[PDB]
Amino acid sequence: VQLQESGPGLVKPSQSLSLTCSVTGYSITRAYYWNWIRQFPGNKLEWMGYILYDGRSDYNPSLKNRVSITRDTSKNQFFLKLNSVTAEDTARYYCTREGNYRAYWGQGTLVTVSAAKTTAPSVYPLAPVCGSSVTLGCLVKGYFPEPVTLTWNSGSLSSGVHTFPAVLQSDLYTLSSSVTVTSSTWPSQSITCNVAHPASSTKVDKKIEPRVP
Amino acid sequence: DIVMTQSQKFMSTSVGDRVSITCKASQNVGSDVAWYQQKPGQSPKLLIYSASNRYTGVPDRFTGSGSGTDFTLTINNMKSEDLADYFCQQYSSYPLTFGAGTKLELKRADAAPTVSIFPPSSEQLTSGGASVVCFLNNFYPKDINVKWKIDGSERQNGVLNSWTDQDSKDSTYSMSSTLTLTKDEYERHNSYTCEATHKTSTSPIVKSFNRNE
Amino acid sequence: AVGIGAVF
Repeated sequence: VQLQESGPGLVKPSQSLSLTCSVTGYSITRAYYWNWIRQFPGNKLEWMGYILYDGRSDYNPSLKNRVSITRDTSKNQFFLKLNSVTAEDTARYYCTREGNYRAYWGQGTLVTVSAAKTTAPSVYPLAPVCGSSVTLGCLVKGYFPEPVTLTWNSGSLSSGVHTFPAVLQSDLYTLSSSVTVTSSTWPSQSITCNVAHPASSTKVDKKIEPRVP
Repeated sequence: DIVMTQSQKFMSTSVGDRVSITCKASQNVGSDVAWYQQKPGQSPKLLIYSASNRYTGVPDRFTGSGSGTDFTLTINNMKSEDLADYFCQQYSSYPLTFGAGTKLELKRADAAPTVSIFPPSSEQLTSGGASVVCFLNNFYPKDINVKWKIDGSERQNGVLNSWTDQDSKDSTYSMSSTLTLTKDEYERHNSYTCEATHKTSTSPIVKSFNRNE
Repeated sequence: AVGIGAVF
């Protein structure tokens, strides 16, 4: 079985969060428990509820009457609706299939509950100050919400990379990444950081240029 | 609300050592307990089911046992690929409940960081901002002090520090430190220094530049 | 006997 979560990654407080789980490789009316489970910042896991193959559903009492799980058997999808969300509902949302001593999980999808507006990042190249190796960097500043993806030379540069988790400063996120190459590689060979921010439909490719003496 | 309490949140280990994680259930759950492994950037993966049974593909070095209110996951001969967060789960009754999770760390020989400093990019300065970045790469242990100095005087306001997860390849950490200041303050001062104080030396690693450059 | 432990 394969499970894939989808839906908006930013929801305004007090409004409703809806996510879809698309299932392939198995029928959601055939067997097992089909669950929503979320993971908070700090990694705590909470089981939200299930819909059974027969369409019965049940929920974690911690969610009050806020939660409803629903399904489309023609599309083989099941759905989460969580009403009246607050910041404490920010989490990565997973769907799972459980039974017969098997557990399959989706990759999850992040949902941020905030009133702040989607903001695209600025991408700054970090060239060395004007050794056997040279370290370059990319600074991604002032975006919202998570996530961004960052690669070097379209992914072909992977070894020697460190990408640092984003942190929220003011209302906005900042992320950075470094890459280390042999000293004769750059600048003669091009090194570009590729930054994608799906929420703002941003795709930027920043070449790291040497500084001027 | 069956509460699953895990022993300790963080455990340090060495490659080749046995490590045991424990989970104590508030009520009697019988054998109905699963252990999950979660690596960074991945969904949790079932490891042990029915308290003693390795799931498909799980290596023989993983064992689990226990009944009643007491359960243990055992790593025999820890490997670097076992760096992860582990969570116990009870499926005796709904709601499903997880332990708080235990993070494993690997011990390794102390390693001093390789430190690189980056002045603001011309692009950031042209747009009216200024950020100074210091990368501290491939060090151990994790606790490192970075201090920023502007014309010799310490600045802790506007500093954002982000660590990677421990790298299973070499058991090191890296971290980025970003000092953000107004461009007009940036242009009022000459020297910019990041100083790394780490248990690997009594003297800090200093990287500096002067705006004159 | 629920979740992964339920038989189907």
